[PDB]
Amino acid sequence: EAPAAVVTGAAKRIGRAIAVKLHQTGYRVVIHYHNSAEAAVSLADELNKERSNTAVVCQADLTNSNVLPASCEEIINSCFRAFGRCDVLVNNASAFYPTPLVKTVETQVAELIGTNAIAPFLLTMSFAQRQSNLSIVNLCDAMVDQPCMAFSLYNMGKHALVGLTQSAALELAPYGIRVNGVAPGVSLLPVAMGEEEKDKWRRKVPLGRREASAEQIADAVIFLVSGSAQYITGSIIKVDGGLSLVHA
Amino acid sequence: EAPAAVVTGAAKRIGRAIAVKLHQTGYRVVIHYHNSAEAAVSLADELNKERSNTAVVCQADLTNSNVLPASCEEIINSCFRAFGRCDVLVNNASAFYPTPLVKTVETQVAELIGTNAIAPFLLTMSFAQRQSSNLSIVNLCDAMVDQPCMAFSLYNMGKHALVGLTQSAALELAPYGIRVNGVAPGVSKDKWRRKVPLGRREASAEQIADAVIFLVSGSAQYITGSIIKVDGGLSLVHA
Amino acid sequence: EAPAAVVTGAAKRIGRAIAVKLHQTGYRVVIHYHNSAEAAVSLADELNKERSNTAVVCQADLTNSNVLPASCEEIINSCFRAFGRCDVLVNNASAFYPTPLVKTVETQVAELIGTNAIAPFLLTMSFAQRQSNLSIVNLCDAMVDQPCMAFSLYNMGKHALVGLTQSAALELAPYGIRVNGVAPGVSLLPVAMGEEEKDKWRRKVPLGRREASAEQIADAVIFLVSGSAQYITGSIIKVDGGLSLVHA
Amino acid sequence: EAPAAVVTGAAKRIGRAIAVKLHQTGYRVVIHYHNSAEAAVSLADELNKERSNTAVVCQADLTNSNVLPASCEEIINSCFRAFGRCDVLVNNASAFYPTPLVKTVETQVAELIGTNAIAPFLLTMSFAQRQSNLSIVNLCDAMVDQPCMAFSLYNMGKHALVGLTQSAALELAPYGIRVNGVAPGVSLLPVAMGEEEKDKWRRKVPLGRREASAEQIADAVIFLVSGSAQYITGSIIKVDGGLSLVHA
Ligand SMILES: NC(=O)c1ccc[n+]([C@@H]2O[C@H](COP(=O)([O-])OP(=O)(O)OC[C@H]3O[C@@H](n4cnc5c(N)ncnc54)[C@H](OP(=O)(O)O)[C@@H]3O)[C@@H](O)[C@H]2O)c1
Ligand SMILES: NC(=O)c1ccc[n+]([C@@H]2O[C@H](COP(=O)([O-])OP(=O)(O)OC[C@H]3O[C@@H](n4cnc5c(N)ncnc54)[C@H](OP(=O)(O)O)[C@@H]3O)[C@@H](O)[C@H]2O)c1
Ligand SMILES: NC(=O)c1ccc[n+]([C@@H]2O[C@H](COP(=O)([O-])OP(=O)(O)OC[C@H]3O[C@@H](n4cnc5c(N)ncnc54)[C@H](OP(=O)(O)O)[C@@H]3O)[C@@H](O)[C@H]2O)c1
Ligand SMILES: NC(=O)c1ccc[n+]([C@@H]2O[C@H](COP(=O)([O-])OP(=O)(O)OC[C@H]3O[C@@H](n4cnc5c(N)ncnc54)[C@H](OP(=O)(O)O)[C@@H]3O)[C@@H](O)[C@H]2O)c1
Ligand SMILES: NC1=N[C@@H](c2ccc([N+](=O)[O-])cc2)N(c2ccc(Cl)c(Cl)c2)C(N)=N1
Repeated sequence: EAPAAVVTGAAKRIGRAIAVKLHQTGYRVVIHYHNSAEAAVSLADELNKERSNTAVVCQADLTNSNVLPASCEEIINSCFRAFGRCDVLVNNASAFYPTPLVKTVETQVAELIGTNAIAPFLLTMSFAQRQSNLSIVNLCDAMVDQPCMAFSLYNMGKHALVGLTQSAALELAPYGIRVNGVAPGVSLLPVAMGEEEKDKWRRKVPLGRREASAEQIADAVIFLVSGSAQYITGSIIKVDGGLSLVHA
Repeated sequence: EAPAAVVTGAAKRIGRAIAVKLHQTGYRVVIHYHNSAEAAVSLADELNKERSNTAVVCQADLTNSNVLPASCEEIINSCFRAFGRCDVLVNNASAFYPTPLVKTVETQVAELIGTNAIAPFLLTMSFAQRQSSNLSIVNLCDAMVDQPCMAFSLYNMGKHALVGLTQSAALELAPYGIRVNGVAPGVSKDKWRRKVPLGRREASAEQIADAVIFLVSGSAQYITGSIIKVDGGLSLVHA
Repeated sequence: EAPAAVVTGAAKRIGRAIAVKLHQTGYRVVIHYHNSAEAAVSLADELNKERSNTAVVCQADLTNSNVLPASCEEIINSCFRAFGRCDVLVNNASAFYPTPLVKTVETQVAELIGTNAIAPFLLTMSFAQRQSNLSIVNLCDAMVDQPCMAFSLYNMGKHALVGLTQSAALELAPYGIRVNGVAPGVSLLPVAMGEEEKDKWRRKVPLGRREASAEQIADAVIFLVSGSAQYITGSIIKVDGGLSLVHA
Repeated sequence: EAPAAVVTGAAKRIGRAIAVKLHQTGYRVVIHYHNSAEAAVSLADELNKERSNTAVVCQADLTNSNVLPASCEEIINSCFRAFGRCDVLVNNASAFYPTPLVKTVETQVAELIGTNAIAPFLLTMSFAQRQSNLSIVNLCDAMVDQPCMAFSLYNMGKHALVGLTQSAALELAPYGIRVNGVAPGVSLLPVAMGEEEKDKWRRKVPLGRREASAEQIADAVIFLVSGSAQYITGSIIKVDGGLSLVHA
């Protein structure tokens, strides 16, 4: 059989491009989504028209809560119920917004630490418990050590995720499960953000003065789950066009 | 008058050494304690014999809950009530235990992420909100963050998150004159002692406290976003 | 129309596996060597048997000295003379031996800092001066923050190479030249090392209790030079089986 | 009697503030200088005025060459000749100038890698070979991972100095010698810089929008050599007012 992958937050943007590229590489995919129900089903539609019975969707809120363990368990079970196996997990889903030090605070903690770190941890536990080229890829952030002003909790979540990547690589290595991260710099800039602000960011990037395409991010995920990365674990590949090297 | 410090988890071990040493330097201190009332009060007793009314205790569970925010605001308020000011926050309290990937898990999260990272973040917000002054926060980090103990995932995540906080907070609070730094102990088992380059022994708590003292001093007035390792070289030793 | 690559120290072990895998991907190769003439020629003969006129050898000492600049310029020149172009430089050649703080020391400096850091810098200058998927890959070391006892100069050269990787990424990005590193852990243990000591090192590797093959290192090099790594620069991929995550 | 320290490049700016504060703290000091003969001699005068026989000068070029080991050996020898002991080495001397990838190149290598890295290594070997609270402090660079463009060789020298810090910390620990670093951001801007340009660097510094005074860098050095730092070795304290945290 074809291997199977779970991609969290795969309805739009980078997670979609990852799901598509794994699909094109011959994976069956679980497309997880939270709110983007239309975009999820439609993507699964396109993929199933390319090969029947090779994409399903799965809805879950990945905010931290006393039911988060069961939703993460459920995401993983969805892959085994659809495909009989689960080879790859890509932790892509992520909340992003300011939490100035100077939504209630408990809800921000719940969404920014929950989605960025606790859900990846619970998903990793269930993926491991339900188990060959097994691997987990976490989408980290190339700018973790030069953070955006007023994004403390997002930054805390992404650092926690680097910690999980290292801890899990070490603890799951004996079972043959590799864990690695991909750390984008600036990739798809929200059309939400304006055009002048968009160009401000583009100008900062050494390699081409442009943001990464979603495809460029997905290419590095594909390498890490590939047979070419069989000895790579605990590694985080930056895909940032040199942005993390530029001083203030 | 004299500056004032909050130290979390101050009843015992490293938090105690920090509270004593800040007190010897002339700080008034809040000794925060969860379960250790007797030890906290005994220490406040000792400090107030040295100088009257320079040490109060403050009870709070720093588990993450819907009440954590209120608990953290109260720790900071304790200091302003007792002393009229709060110059230093030392985020020392911390839960430590394994969480194998292969207590409910959500209880482990509330303690290992709540105590180690979320309470520091909420205390930092309260400290800053409530503000020749010398304001600083010092976070107790871990020198072994990049070579973690097997099966210590959540703890390791919490300490990494604390490093992120240290950096984000240093950047955001710098305009307010508040410095934010970290101290990362190693071992502070003869297996362990023997691995340590510098003299085959664990640090004393007092050696941890010495680095804290430096970071709060006027000798460290340009330092922020820095994490001083106090590990006797342990993190440099390969497998 | 085939691109061309220089691999330094290409006659044996990891540099040989890199040259072979670049060749297999369609590159013409300069096989640089120092002392290993027979192994170098024999590799070029094999590659040229596969595809005529696709491999040449180039002899040079990469120790630091007043002639090192001209040697490095000639290595690069040899690629343009043989193939009309030079698209990839792999800085793989490296001396390694102890230098206790407690050969003259200046020869040890010349060899450990020259081969490991200064020759890379001079090659990178020549490569960029003589200039499309252009990229340089430096072979770094995953254990650079937990160094071997009494290897100060080696460790200094490898840290200097990290700095070069970062500096040259930033400065060559505007010319579209990407610069990245591959940091092995333990790979291809010396055939001469007694099996009981090899075992000590293998035992420490979480992923599989085995050293990497040379080909596993080469796989990461192939990724970085490929069209899939087009937005990656200033990155260093560790290929170490999780060894740098293991505490003492 | 009083402990003794060597400070390299101590005639002016940061190394002077370090020699002063060491002396204020009770040390006898060797003020190493290269060209700054007037300033060196003047400083030792001020110090000896305050406590007789507590300061000597020692001239040396710290460029890499086949005589660099003898000069480093002599700097340390001068301390033993003047004071009978040598407790502290501060590696502060350093060249800094552009070396664009696109003075011969071999002279740049000798000065930028020699002063920043090789001389510290050789000084370290001499210090250790010649041997209460023994310690070495290397002056590193907070910006080493976000380098100034066109400063490759300087950046390579500073990264090498970090490696030396760690390698020597590990190797010299069993002899009771601690090795640590202090990494300034921007400190004491030169008067040879435009109002415009000084304000450019100043505006970036989060903590007070101002460079460090030399005194602020010396303060950290004092701490690492003090008995309050007896368990600290292998550590590098950034003294940069937050500058390394600021993104592009
Ligand atoms: N984009 C960049 O330039 C960049 C830079 C650095 C790092 N990254 C990392 O790369 C990854 C993908 O980036 P992106 O820009 O594609 O991210 P994105 O568009 O912000 O969001 C990814 C998905 O996360 C899901 N999500 C958000 N909150 C959730 C919750 N409470 N429960 C469940 N799912 C939730 C959303 O799914 P629904 O739409 O179904 O609600 C969303 O589609 C992220 O991990 C990000 O932090 C990206
Ligand atoms: N000791 C080491 O070798 C070492 C190594 C690496 C890092 N560190 C870091 O150094 C710091 C101090 O270490 P230590 O060994 O002194 O730590 P510790 O003895 O385990 O604990 C510090 C204090 O934290 C408090 N604490 C724990 N859970 C709490 C909760 N849910 N609510 C409120 N308070 C809670 C406890 O207070 P009560 O007793 O009042 O209940 C405890 O006495 C920690 O941040 C730690 O991770 C230490
Ligand atoms: N193998 C590992 O586990 C490992 C671990 C960490 C890092 N690395 C890095 O990976 C790269 C490849 O490693 P390896 O184990 O294959 O290395 P290797 O066997 O030690 O040697 C690489 C080649 O370097 C060339 N070389 C050495 N000194 C030279 C000089 N003065 N001038 C010119 N060339 C010289 C030699 O060419 P000739 O044979 O023709 O004389 C040698 O065969 C190196 O940069 C190494 O530091 C390897
Ligand atoms: N200032 C900053 O903002 C900053 C930022 C990052 C790092 N640093 C580091 O902190 C340390 C001191 O900084 P600084 O700005 O005071 O540096 P500085 O003014 O540039 O120079 C320090 C001294 O090193 C000596 N030196 C230069 N070339 C030499 C050679 N060939 N032989 C012997 N000595 C030589 C010079 O001595 P003579 O004058 O006697 O010739 C010079 O006074 C340096 O290691 C520097 O890299 C400083
Ligand atoms: N340049 C370089 N060379 C190799 C190396 C050292 C010794 C031998 N040997 O004796 O055959 C081979 C490679 N090397 C290395 C060092 C230790 C080990 Cl265990 C291995 Cl596999 C390679 C390294 N890091 N750099």
